[PDB]
Amino acid sequence: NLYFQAACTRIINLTSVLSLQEEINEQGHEVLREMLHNHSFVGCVNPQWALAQHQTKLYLLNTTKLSEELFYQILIYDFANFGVLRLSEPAPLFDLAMLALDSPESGWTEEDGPKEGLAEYIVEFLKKKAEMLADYFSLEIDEEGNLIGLPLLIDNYVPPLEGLPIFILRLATEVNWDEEKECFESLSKECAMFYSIRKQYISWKWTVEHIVYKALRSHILPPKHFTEDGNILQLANLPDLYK
Amino acid sequence: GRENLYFRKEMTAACTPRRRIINLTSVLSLQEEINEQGHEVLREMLHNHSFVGCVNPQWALAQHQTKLYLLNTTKLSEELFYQILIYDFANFGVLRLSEPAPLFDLAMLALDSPESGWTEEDGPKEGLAEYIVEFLKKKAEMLADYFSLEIDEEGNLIGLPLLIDNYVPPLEGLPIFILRLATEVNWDEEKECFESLSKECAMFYSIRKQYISEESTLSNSWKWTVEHIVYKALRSHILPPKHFTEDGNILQLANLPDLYK
Repeated sequence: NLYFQAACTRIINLTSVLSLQEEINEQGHEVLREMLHNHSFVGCVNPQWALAQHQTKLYLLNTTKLSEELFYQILIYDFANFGVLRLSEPAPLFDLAMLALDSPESGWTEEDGPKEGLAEYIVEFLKKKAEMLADYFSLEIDEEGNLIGLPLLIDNYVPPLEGLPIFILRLATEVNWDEEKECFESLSKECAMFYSIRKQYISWKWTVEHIVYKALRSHILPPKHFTEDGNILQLANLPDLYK
Repeated sequence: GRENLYFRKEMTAACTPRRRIINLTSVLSLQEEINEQGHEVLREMLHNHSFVGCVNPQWALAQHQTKLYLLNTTKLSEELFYQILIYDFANFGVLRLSEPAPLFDLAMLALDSPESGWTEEDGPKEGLAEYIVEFLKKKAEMLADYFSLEIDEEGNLIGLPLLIDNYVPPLEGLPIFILRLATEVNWDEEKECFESLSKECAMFYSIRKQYISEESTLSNSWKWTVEHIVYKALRSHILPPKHFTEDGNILQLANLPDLYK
């Protein structure tokens, strides 16, 4: 705590991460966990929605939010213990920030100030956070301000890289870099979203079924709100399925 | 007019060349009855569906526009194979069996299963099997002619109709089919013969879970066949009847109006 004064690849004493670990465990819905552990996968409707069967029930599942939640929990639980996913091509944080700023999801306006200057600031700001980012999150930025590494949260998974610019932006602009708990939480949340399957940034059917949904058998304590928020829907019951 | 022998319009659904015009009012009338019950909207849906996946051999999921549907593969393929039988009547290409199957051994296998309805009071199996063989031997000429169900002089089953391309029906169903062919078909009247025989063959060709295991090919790779052979054929060769909208075989499960990206 000085800094503040699952992929099949050290202990964390920090009371902030162990507290976030406890918060996940608390909302953990065991019957949903069982359903996901034992699902038989049916197919993807689109990148956002998948169909799965458990006993005689057919479920519609929000892959986007399920994978988001999955990666968030893996971030909190494998914290500081991540394998590294090397980028084949190093990506200048500057170009990434510019790609972010030149896109409508940035919400950039002239009141923000010129783009180049904001891009440069983002690079310098992220260079400062680099040691901590590489240490705890295996998010690797070198002294040239190139991104060279991302956490390998699960094996054989590369997050949709078209989401990389906006990830980089929100990492500087949306993360609470000032309070330890809100930092680790908001960072993991931003990273979770970047890793999540999101249709706008989308062979992917294969990854969803065999990589993402496989890890959903093991590495998620799904929250209780999933039974009511519309991320998991029972579409039908087939009583004679096993008859 | 009347049959007085035994009693794409140039192509089949299997993309084989036809051989002769269908001259019989019986089958023409059965064709009209299919056409009469046709539902253009279900048809459009099957034509333009995007397959999601099989739950098991009986049930699949597909989506069309923004709607997700649960579809009874068994009853859909049944109906598909029935319509092909009626339209391609006497014009089928032949699915040749890699090894001939003696009708006796098939009937015996059938009599040994509960689906046959055999009971101890019915008579010896061997005797019921022998009768079935001789009965089907007498129908062999008409069967090969009109339906491409081919039995040679020795009582071996040697060919089946190729209803759609690259599909082999679940052959574990063959014994009960042979039994029911002898037993459940109305052989007395022309129209009811052609109809009840097509119905029996359609059920034999239909995808039924009790005759499908994890190793089945049909050409869980039965899953590949269901998606790419059976449901592909469903895009073009079926006029789904209106009762499919109400009988529970086609159920809308969800609407995803913001599906697109």
